[PDB]
Amino acid sequence: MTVPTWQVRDLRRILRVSELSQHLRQARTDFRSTLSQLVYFNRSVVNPNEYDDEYLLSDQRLTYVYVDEVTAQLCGLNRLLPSNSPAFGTVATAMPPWLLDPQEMNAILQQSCGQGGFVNYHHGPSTNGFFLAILMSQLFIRIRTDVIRGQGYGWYARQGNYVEEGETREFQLSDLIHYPIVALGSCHLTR
Repeated sequence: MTVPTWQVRDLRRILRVSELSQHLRQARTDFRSTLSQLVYFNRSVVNPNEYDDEYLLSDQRLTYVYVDEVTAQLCGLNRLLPSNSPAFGTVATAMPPWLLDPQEMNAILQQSCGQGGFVNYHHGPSTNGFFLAILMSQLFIRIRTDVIRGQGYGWYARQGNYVEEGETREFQLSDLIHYPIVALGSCHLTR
């Protein structure tokens, strides 16, 4: 089916870590089940009836774009993804919302992302108190790996002039793009 058939999972009232993880797992499975392993989503500006070149790879785990609650609501309800770095970059991570306290996550985000985008983590932890859970398109490249409690977590960037760890396509370049959101939720979680 097409992306508009997907109702974003609003998990903002699921605040226990174990419950949230289970809901995220199910949301990912339901998304893949209904939309396939290969998901086009944005209509071309060149031919408005066909899709542009950006596609989601849904045979992968969810990654997270951290946001404030206002941005979470705007993006979740409207199928949008914000930039969080200059040059229209969106940085996502495999680090789930319960891995670190939002204050700690904000420190890592500040080091990972510049200023000038829609979301700007340099204003402090209120900017990452919530999250958008996504499946990444082929335009996300891995930029770094962080190791916490002996486990590796990838960091990824769509655009933003990042360099990959170790252009003729048509796609959106904006501080807010049309993009499928699997789920949204809070980082203010109880163990």
